[PDB]
Amino acid sequence: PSRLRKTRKLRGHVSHGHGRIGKHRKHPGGRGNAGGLHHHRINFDKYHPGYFGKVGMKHYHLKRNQSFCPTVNLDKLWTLVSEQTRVNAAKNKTGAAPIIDVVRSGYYKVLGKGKLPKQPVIVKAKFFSRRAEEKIKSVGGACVLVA
Amino acid sequence: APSRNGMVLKPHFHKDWQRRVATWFNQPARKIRRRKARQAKARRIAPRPASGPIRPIVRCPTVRYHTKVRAGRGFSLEELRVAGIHKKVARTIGISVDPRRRNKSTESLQANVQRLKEYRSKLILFPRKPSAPKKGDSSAEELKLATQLTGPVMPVRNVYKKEKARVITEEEKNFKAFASLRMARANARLFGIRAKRAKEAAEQDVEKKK
RNA sequence: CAGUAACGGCGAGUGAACAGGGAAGAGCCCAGCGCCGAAUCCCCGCCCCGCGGCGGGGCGCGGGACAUGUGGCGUACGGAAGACCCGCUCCCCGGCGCCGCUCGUGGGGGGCCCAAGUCCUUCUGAUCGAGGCCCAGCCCGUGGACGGUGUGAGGCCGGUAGCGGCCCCCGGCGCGCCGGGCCCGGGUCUUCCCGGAGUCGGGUUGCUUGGGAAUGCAGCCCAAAGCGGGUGGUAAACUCCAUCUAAGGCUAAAUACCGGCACGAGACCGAUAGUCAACAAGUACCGUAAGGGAAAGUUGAAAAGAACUUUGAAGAGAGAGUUCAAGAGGGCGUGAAACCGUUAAGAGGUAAACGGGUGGGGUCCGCGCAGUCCGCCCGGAGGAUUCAACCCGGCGGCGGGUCCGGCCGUGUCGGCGGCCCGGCGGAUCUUUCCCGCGCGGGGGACCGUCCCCCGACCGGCGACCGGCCGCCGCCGGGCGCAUUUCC
RNA sequence: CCGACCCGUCUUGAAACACGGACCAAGGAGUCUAACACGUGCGCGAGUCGGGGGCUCGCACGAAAGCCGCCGUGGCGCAAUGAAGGUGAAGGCCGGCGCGCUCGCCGGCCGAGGUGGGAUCCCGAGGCCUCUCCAGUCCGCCGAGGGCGCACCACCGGCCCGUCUCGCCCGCCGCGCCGGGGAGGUGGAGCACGAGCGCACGUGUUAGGACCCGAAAGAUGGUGAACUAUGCCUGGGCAGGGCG
RNA sequence: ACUAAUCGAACCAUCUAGUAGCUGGUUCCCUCCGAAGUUUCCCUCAGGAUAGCUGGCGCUCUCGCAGACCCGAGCCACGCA
RNA sequence: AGCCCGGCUCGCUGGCGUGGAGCCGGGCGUGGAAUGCGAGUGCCUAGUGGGCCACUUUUGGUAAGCAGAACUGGCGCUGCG
RNA sequence: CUACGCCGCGACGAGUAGGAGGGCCGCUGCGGUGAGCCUUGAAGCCUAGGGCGCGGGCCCGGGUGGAGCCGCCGCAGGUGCAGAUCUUGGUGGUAGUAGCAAAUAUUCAAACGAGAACUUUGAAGGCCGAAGUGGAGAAGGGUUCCAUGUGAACAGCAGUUGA
RNA sequence: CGGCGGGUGUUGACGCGAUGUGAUUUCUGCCCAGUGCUCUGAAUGUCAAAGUGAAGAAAUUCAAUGAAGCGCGGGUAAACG
RNA sequence: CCCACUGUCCCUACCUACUAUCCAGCGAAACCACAGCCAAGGGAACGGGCUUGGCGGAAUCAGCGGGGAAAGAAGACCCUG
RNA sequence: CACCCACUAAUAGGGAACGUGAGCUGGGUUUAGACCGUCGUGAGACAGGUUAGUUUUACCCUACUGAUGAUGUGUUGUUGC
Ligand SMILES: [Mg+2]
Ligand SMILES: [Mg+2]
Ligand SMILES: [Mg+2]
Ligand SMILES: [Mg+2]
Ligand SMILES: [Mg+2]
Ligand SMILES: [Mg+2]
Ligand SMILES: [Mg+2]
Ligand SMILES: [Mg+2]
Ligand SMILES: [Mg+2]
Ligand SMILES: [Mg+2]
Ligand SMILES: [Mg+2]
Ligand SMILES: [Mg+2]
Ligand SMILES: [Mg+2]
Ligand SMILES: [Mg+2]
Ligand SMILES: [Mg+2]
Ligand SMILES: [Mg+2]
Ligand SMILES: [Mg+2]
Ligand SMILES: [Mg+2]
Ligand SMILES: [Mg+2]
Ligand SMILES: [Mg+2]
Ligand SMILES: [Mg+2]
Ligand SMILES: [Mg+2]
Ligand SMILES: [Mg+2]
Ligand SMILES: [Mg+2]
Ligand SMILES: [Mg+2]
Ligand SMILES: [Mg+2]
Ligand SMILES: [Mg+2]
Ligand SMILES: [Mg+2]
Ligand SMILES: [Mg+2]
Ligand SMILES: [Mg+2]
Ligand SMILES: [Mg+2]
Ligand SMILES: [Mg+2]
Ligand SMILES: [Mg+2]
Ligand SMILES: [Mg+2]
Ligand SMILES: [Mg+2]
Ligand SMILES: [Mg+2]
Ligand SMILES: [Mg+2]
Ligand SMILES: [Mg+2]
Ligand SMILES: [Mg+2]
Ligand SMILES: [Mg+2]
Ligand SMILES: [Mg+2]
Ligand SMILES: [Mg+2]
Ligand SMILES: [Mg+2]
Ligand SMILES: [Mg+2]
Ligand SMILES: [Mg+2]
Ligand SMILES: [Mg+2]
Ligand SMILES: [Mg+2]
Ligand SMILES: [Mg+2]
Ligand SMILES: [Mg+2]
Ligand SMILES: [Mg+2]
Ligand SMILES: [Mg+2]
Ligand SMILES: [Mg+2]
Ligand SMILES: [Mg+2]
Ligand SMILES: [Mg+2]
Ligand SMILES: [Mg+2]
Ligand SMILES: [Mg+2]
Ligand SMILES: [Mg+2]
Ligand SMILES: [Mg+2]
Ligand SMILES: [Mg+2]
Ligand SMILES: [Mg+2]
Ligand SMILES: [Mg+2]
Ligand SMILES: [Mg+2]
Ligand SMILES: [Mg+2]
Ligand SMILES: [Mg+2]
Ligand SMILES: [Mg+2]
Repeated sequence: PSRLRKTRKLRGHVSHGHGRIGKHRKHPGGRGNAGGLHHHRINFDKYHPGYFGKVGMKHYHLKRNQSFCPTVNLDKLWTLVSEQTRVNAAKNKTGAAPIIDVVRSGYYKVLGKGKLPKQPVIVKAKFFSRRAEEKIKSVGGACVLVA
Repeated sequence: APSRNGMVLKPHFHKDWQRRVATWFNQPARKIRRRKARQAKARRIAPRPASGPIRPIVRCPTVRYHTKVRAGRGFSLEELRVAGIHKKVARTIGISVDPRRRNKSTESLQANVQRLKEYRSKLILFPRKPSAPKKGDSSAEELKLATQLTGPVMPVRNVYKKEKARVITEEEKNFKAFASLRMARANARLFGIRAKRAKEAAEQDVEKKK
């Protein structure tokens, strides 16, 4: 809605909100990111440090699919199965532990943030972190690897 | 000019973009035209499935998608050969064929040939001359049982094998997943240089006494 | 994917691809290597069947092309030839007659048609306006889009709706026949045969790319191989692996469309706007030329476009006339401002103009000109149903242990109640009853939400409602006809 | 009668001998797209979003609206850090043990620590009552103190990744130039019970004609020797006298 | 000098709405708040960035909200200048 | 967030139960000058970045309605006597 | 007591550049709504008419006009002008002014005619003076040539004349 | 732009082309250090690509060789001066 | 520089033609914030307007060149970009 | 400015946008042509010399110069202050 804008209020004021002295000119200071090392250097150094220069090794033909490896944390681990699964495992008389396939749920690596409920569980994952494995073993579970 | 905090922006509008602007006001018309073409084609091939030939079960290539499975271009010649279908008759009876696809493993081969056999079982074949049924099908199962199929023929569906909860054994409890992964990475990294060092040690060993 | 990998005085800036999901989906042909008595093709004469894009068949000791290579088989998905076994499986071409009538309901093109007020009274210059049209209401409505008509019209007219009608023409779909072609397909084994060269590749140069020790293209020089060659995004050597098979060719669909033909529409513009162009506009006109390039819409419903008389040489006037209107008179709808003429009023030697404050004059306004109203009461002089209270009927409001139901919310029981005779889901267990190798799909059990139910207990009649009572209020009809009530 | 210089504009300063403005009418200048940032409104919420496609008499409206759910592919968010190989965010108490050696083996609990502030909430001795009293019935207000403490702030601890320094253990189908662990500093756009996603609006910045008008220039492709400059071809023309 | 009234590089159309830190203009009303010409850096000195000065949006708290008319019944807020 | 009592921890320090720092309980309100005022905190942000003048201090200059600084106020942005 | 309402008390009020809020200020179009207005007169325009609002502006009376228009709730803009040596169009003062002064020159009578300084005829006085103000062509123009008629406009006065 | 393309040139040193000075008369002095121009390659220094050799597994590296030009050596002022 | 010659001058005058001038007819343009009498003051430091004073009388004609820092051109000098 | 000649009573000094260019003139400076000297490799430069080089408009307002008139005395005239 153009009726809600400053232009409808700036009618009758000669400079249209841009001042009488400095005016509104075409491009004072340059176009785009002009002078980022010369006369906009303070702004660039203050708000975008690291902007200039090269760091690291370049790699031609990067394929994101090769490095595709989504992660899941242990605190969200039990959300990958049904509530029926967890309650049945908790109230199970036998020590049978449910299997959670994070690769089926769409995760390749299991990370160790959080804590697990005190009940055994088998976890199928491509990769495990050390603390995730430790915390799974703590509740009497097992970590099994898949390809 | 930059003004206080902000993101360094790089618009790609330096190249006279307004001569090449594709508006989409003909998008509803295009959808209507495509729907009309689909309906006309379905009417043209009256009892044949509207979507077209059956497609093979095909696993997606990269490591990002190899857990998923989808529909391929056509059945491979090895699949047709072990399913007993001629590669020139399959297209006539509505089976897509892909002469340039190979079968690296046997499981995908067997899955696709069971797919072909199931399709062949479900296929109703009309004789060329309706008054002279030579070898296609009985008229009883093609009078009223013939019906144009809507959607893909035998749509490819991802299947998950459910594992029942079981008792964890001591061997599974004593398996060290993180240590195994780290050692596997190290072994794959150092396999070649270990072989070279062993070769050099053997060279010294076979002449150490002289 | 992705403003990412990458390129970039690594500055400004630039910048893809793979995988994934869709739209569409279609595959093939030569050369070569070979086999087949050149099996091949063009042209010209003759005959017949046809014309509608010039074809078919036959004939010619008729010509020519062609062994410096035509045609058939055959092409990397291998192919050919022999045997052995099995299956006869059925192709396309142009007509004769007619269906299902081609099909979201005609397949297309063209032509002609199809509902209902000009009803009564009125407005007007004219009306399409206003009021009405007893039977639930003028009539039609599958038609109330639009346009025209002297306004503003569903019913006056054209149209509009309709798997509405009729007529003419054209095109493709099945059957029986017609003229002729049309030649064997698969599996196993054996024996053979298999490929594109001044091209790849390499050096250099220039351009190009995101391609970075060089992505692609090209010039010049060098110049291949056949378990070879290309690619495997960092130059190179060795090595393994993966992947394809270049230097020959064709191919629909999905896609693009500011020109063209024919349409439809719009929260667009409304004659200095919108195309330059609403109009005899790429016109008039300008420039030697290339080229530049306007301005310009509106009388009235109908010309009914002013007969006739009169002054003037005429332009132009005064009358008269048409019209609802010429205070609409052929650049004529309306007709602003700037500016000008005249009339009326006022004023005027510090240029006008302006702010504040009064005063005078003037044009108008106030139904100004004997000045409001209205509640109660008192007094006077008149009317009239009827005032109150009771009776009958109707209708409301409120309350009621739920008086009686209908129920409502939350739980609570047996599940009689549902995988046959109620659903939907579960990353929950199973044939240890059922069809695929000890390896699937079904069917079951359980669980979670359920569903309507048989009923009960808790809270409540709630703003979810009824019936009975009780109270109150209003209204209508009686009686009440005078110290009441009202005007 | 008193007061009163002409506006706009640049400017320290305009009535200026500073510029524009004779008058009137109509037109006339911060827009749209994209991308950000923050604020506000709405929906859903560890999710969110169908925008591309598809399905629905194909179409007056409708090119709309509705629906998809094994169309959620994908985008953004839910994890950071390192050039990279890679790695990747849970602690507090009561104990029995080596030797509880500043540490290794387990149990039982609980589940992101603590200090100082901290809206709000909770308890609360004691007060406020009537015609009065000895004697307790029910609840209302004030209330010194005390308690649990939201968000947020300051600080101290802890955890993840990089990198240094020190040092000792542990693991094995590969005993290795193998793998893992500790303590103490330090670098990080981190964790420490999520807050995002989509849509709309406003403001600000930027790329685009970019609020409107304005160069001297540069480039590409054409038209001109009817004027003039020069060469060529073919024509025409230039009284009367003097010197000699 | 001349090259069609144009010559220290003609004319025409197009790129082209070329760019401009420079000049000019920039359209309704009321209310509230209300500046700077200074610091640092810049081939910077007629310009920018940066801090300062401004506005807007808030948010976190403090004094209590007193008696229905009325009537207080040593000690009188976090913090700031 | 002060003062004063005890107690605990330390791998720092060290004749020492030493020093220092931290931590844990407890008790102290006459709130430890005057005066005034309600404070704290975050985000976004325009314009500006030519100034000029006066008292006083002050540099260059013979001086300047000159040029340059300090302090406060003003004009700019402000009418009124 | 339109709670987006109403009421009370206290203090305060300058403003460029700039920022913000409110607008029952204004323009155009769209979705709703007013059983809205209108040929018994819409829009527009004019007005010594009556008023309202601080203001932007608005309402009503009178006239002209002759067919459409507006309020409210939302939505959307090519939405408000005194300037830009602004664009287009129109109009003033200047001003009945500058001016209608290069190349010697006209006069008399008559005719036609409404009308004669300018036309025609006659008479007179002059000029070009054969390198012409004469007679004919090229280029260029394109019907200007010739006759008749007209007196709108044009021939910078006029015209009975005219390219 | 290009073609063994075209102008001088239907030409040939009494000719074409490029300069300076400016009739006649009388003269036109000194300077080759500088910058130009030009002649000579003499052992010759430097010197690119290609080619040659060596090392390496190759990329690559090194070495040898050595065109013009430049240096080295003459001439030239009616060349600039 | 000299002779001659003369209105170049002392030192101006007179005459002629065409204008200007007045009239009939016809009829522009430049320019224009508003306009138009001065002295001094102050002021962007040279006012038509403001302050203080001097003063001010319709409508005009022919001239004139003191002013309007007159008009004509976004200064060509100088500086900046 | 200067200097000289001669006369004279004396041959004083100055201002008025260094009075006065829509008053003139255009000799000088100060465009474009050209020559010399100096400077510069050069283009070119020189408060160095020299030569040739377009001087536009008033009809507006005021001022001034003249020329009709205007207000009042009833009209009008003469003579006057
Ligand atoms: Mg303002
Ligand atoms: Mg303005
Ligand atoms: Mg710099
Ligand atoms: Mg992204
Ligand atoms: Mg590019
Ligand atoms: Mg598809
Ligand atoms: Mg052959
Ligand atoms: Mg009809
Ligand atoms: Mg009509
Ligand atoms: Mg109609
Ligand atoms: Mg029809
Ligand atoms: Mg590599
Ligand atoms: Mg137009
Ligand atoms: Mg109009
Ligand atoms: Mg006339
Ligand atoms: Mg009329
Ligand atoms: Mg008219
Ligand atoms: Mg008048
Ligand atoms: Mg200005
Ligand atoms: Mg100044
Ligand atoms: Mg001013
Ligand atoms: Mg002045
Ligand atoms: Mg000036
Ligand atoms: Mg200026
Ligand atoms: Mg002007
Ligand atoms: Mg103007
Ligand atoms: Mg306007
Ligand atoms: Mg849709
Ligand atoms: Mg996904
Ligand atoms: Mg806390
Ligand atoms: Mg900390
Ligand atoms: Mg910002
Ligand atoms: Mg522009
Ligand atoms: Mg250039
Ligand atoms: Mg010529
Ligand atoms: Mg331009
Ligand atoms: Mg300026
Ligand atoms: Mg400035
Ligand atoms: Mg100063
Ligand atoms: Mg200022
Ligand atoms: Mg101030
Ligand atoms: Mg003041
Ligand atoms: Mg104010
Ligand atoms: Mg506009
Ligand atoms: Mg205007
Ligand atoms: Mg005159
Ligand atoms: Mg004259
Ligand atoms: Mg003569
Ligand atoms: Mg002649
Ligand atoms: Mg003639
Ligand atoms: Mg005339
Ligand atoms: Mg010569
Ligand atoms: Mg000499
Ligand atoms: Mg050499
Ligand atoms: Mg010599
Ligand atoms: Mg004066
Ligand atoms: Mg200028
Ligand atoms: Mg200029
Ligand atoms: Mg002077
Ligand atoms: Mg003068
Ligand atoms: Mg002059
Ligand atoms: Mg001169
Ligand atoms: Mg000169
Ligand atoms: Mg001369
Ligand atoms: Mg005159």
